[PDB]
Amino acid sequence: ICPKRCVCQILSPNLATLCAKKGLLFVPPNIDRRTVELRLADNFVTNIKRKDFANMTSLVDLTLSRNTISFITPHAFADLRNLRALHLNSNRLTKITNDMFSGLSNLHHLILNNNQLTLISSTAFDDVFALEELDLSYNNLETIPWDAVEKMVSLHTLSLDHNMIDNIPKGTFSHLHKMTRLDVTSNKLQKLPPDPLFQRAQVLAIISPSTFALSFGGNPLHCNCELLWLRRLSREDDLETCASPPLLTGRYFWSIPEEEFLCEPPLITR
Amino acid sequence: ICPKRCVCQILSPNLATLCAKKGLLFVPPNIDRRTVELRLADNFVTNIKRKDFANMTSLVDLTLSRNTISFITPHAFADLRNLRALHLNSNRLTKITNDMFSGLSNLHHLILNNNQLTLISSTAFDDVFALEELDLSYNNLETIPWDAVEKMVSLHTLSLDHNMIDNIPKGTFSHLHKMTRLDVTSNKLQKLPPDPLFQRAQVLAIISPSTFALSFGGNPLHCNCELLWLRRLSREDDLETCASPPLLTGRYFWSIPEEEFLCEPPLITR
Ligand SMILES: *[C@@H]1O[C@H](CO)[C@@H](O[C@@H]2O[C@H](CO)[C@@H](O)[C@H](O)[C@H]2NC(C)=O)[C@H](O)[C@H]1NC(C)=O
Ligand SMILES: *[C@@H]1O[C@H](CO)[C@@H](O[C@@H]2O[C@H](CO)[C@@H](O)[C@H](O)[C@H]2NC(C)=O)[C@H](O)[C@H]1NC(C)=O
Repeated sequence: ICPKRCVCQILSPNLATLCAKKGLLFVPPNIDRRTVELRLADNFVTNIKRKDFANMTSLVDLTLSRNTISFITPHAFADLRNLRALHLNSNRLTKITNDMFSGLSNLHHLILNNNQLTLISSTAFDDVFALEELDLSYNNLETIPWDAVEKMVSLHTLSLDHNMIDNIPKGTFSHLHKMTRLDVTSNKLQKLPPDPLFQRAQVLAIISPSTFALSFGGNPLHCNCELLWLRRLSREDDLETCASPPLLTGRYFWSIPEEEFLCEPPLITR
Repeated sequence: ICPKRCVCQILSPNLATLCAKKGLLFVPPNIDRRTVELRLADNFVTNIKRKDFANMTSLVDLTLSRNTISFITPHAFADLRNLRALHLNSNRLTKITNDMFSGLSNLHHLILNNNQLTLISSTAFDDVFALEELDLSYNNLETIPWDAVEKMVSLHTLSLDHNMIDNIPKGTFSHLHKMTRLDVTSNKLQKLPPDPLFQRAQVLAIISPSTFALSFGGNPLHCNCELLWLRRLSREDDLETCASPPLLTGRYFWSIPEEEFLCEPPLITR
């Protein structure tokens, strides 16, 4: 049942298959299909085939953390109907196809951090709409399918720090009431959309603790009146820095008074 | 002299310019050119220009660790004649041009780990021939200019783990007598060249400690008689794993007896 290297243990009624730190180069063939937890972390798997995780209906937690995974066969996660958590962090993934995460309705946690992700095809998140956590940190992403993200009502954590994200839609986080943490540090963002969740990121006074936590440091901010709503907020200085206008270039976001966040009236050239 | 954010300190006769964790987006303009140590680590610099480190002749240690650096202007390190240590780890670098590291004769330590390096043009290491440490770990490299490496006699540390290196020349490490550590873990190596330095990686008996330390785990080894020289060595099991022949696929490198490492005689087809 349990592969030679793996230490599969049994606790009624669940079956766990522990194959972490075993120097594996590929996913072991004879893993019991009625396994519930499967740890394949800290190995050297380079690619996944359909035959690996096929037929595993009872699987609820899969861990492929810290591998050399660069490609996974389309429809290899298709039969994981009861999977709730997937760890694909610290690999060599490049793209996110639609066939990759298909049928993962019960998926609540999806982790893709420390990968070299460049593109995420739309509708790739059209089956994981009911997740609660999404970690896409430390990637080469500049855009994500926000439309599929807007359909994630039960989402409470969105990790996006250390990417190259250009901008972010204004209509997002509208019905995402359960959101409690958003990290967009070290991205190439020019501005930020206003939202009541961000109003909930203050420390105010009785005294009150911040119930929402956002991070927007390390961004080429365009310090105009379109960010004035965020400057009016009362938050701790997180070393944020303006990049433009040239007069505000270099000075801290919180070191600049509200009367210096200005915009420019429209005029007609021809 | 010292930039607004930076904390430049003076100890006779050296001048250090400390600008770490200041939320910088670019290298500050007015850094004193007669600085000796310059810490720009933990910021958000995206690209380097010639005007940044130009004219800094007295600089002996430059630290650009953990930035968003993706491109550096050719001949931007040209005038760093007295530079001995360079830290470019944890960035977004892709390529290593010849103009990049030109004239760095006195460079003894070069660190490029945790970058997305794909290619290293030859002759890029034709000026750093007198270095002592080279960290190219955690990159997408498959080949490096070995010819330029062979001219590094005073080299004692070569970090190459977690890449995609295909193979490695047999004539290397010939005159590199000062070599004391080589890490080639998590690479796509099929085999390994024999070397007296590897004979110095044993624990033998009086009792003796290993004076050389090499690591070759996480590699698709081709367990034939061409690796039999390494199997005959007496070393600690580092979870190494064979990938071929198919009969030896999956079994540990050290769990296989020496009599099973076989090769195949030549025959003529036509
Ligand atoms: C997935 O499950 C099926 C059974 O549910 C496995 O067994 C058979 O697969 C062969 C294919 O060569 C079919 O001809 C049989 O009809 C299947 N059996 C039954 C009872 O339907 C199949 O091998 C499993 N596949 C993998 C990749 O594990
Ligand atoms: C590098 O050093 C030179 C001086 O060694 C700096 O000063 C002058 O640069 C201008 C260029 O517009 C020349 O016309 C002058 O002849 C230079 N002065 C001398 C005394 O030669 C130069 O600005 C420095 N460059 C940078 C980028 O810092």
